[PDB]
Amino acid sequence: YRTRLLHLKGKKHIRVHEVPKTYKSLNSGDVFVLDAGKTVIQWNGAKAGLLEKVKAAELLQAIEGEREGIASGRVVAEADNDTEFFTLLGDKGPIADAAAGGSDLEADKKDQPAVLLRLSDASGKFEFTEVARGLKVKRNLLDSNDVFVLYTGAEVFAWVGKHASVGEKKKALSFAQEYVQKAGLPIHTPVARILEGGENEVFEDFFD
Ligand SMILES: [Ca+2]
Ligand SMILES: [Ca+2]
Ligand SMILES: [Ca+2]
Ligand SMILES: [Cl-]
Repeated sequence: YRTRLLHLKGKKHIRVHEVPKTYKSLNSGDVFVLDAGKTVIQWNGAKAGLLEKVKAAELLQAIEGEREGIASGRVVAEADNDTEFFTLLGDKGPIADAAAGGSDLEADKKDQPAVLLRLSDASGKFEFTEVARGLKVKRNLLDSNDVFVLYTGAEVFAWVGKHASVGEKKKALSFAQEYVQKAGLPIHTPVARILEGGENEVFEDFFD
């Protein structure tokens, strides 16, 4: 499994990015989730905000629920200097302070990486179209008649509506993989194909 470091940040809402897997990505003002497959560790900065902790905790619960006991989750404080955390991280050193991470208020306003797209072959050809971005990605945009691709800031989901066409159902995953390339995201950005009606905890977690 490819271990990934996730960075959660904000004041009124929380956005998540994949950041380079090193202690240099950390900062004491935010919350990070180290996803090592069977081990998942939430790291709370000494100056982490309540909401950042809450949404990281929700991500852990969703990852746990979706991996069905294969993965265990654990929270550590920055002051704990958790040794398993830094071992899985692969390095250790001084942690940048909160100010070095930038303002949470600016992040709310400037950094909204979510993207929602629709894949539809209703016209007779495949059309792959951006529908909304940032905070305007709302669950009500999903339509059982088509396929939808959601980039959360940390993962790409290909959501297959129950009434998607035969072509939409077959090509859903490949359009979502192609999005990672054309959008210039990290090559190993996780991509998952999911069905309408599934638990889809991590996908559902994005909207609350
Ligand atoms: Ca913060
Ligand atoms: Ca359709
Ligand atoms: Ca949530
Ligand atoms: Cl601030």
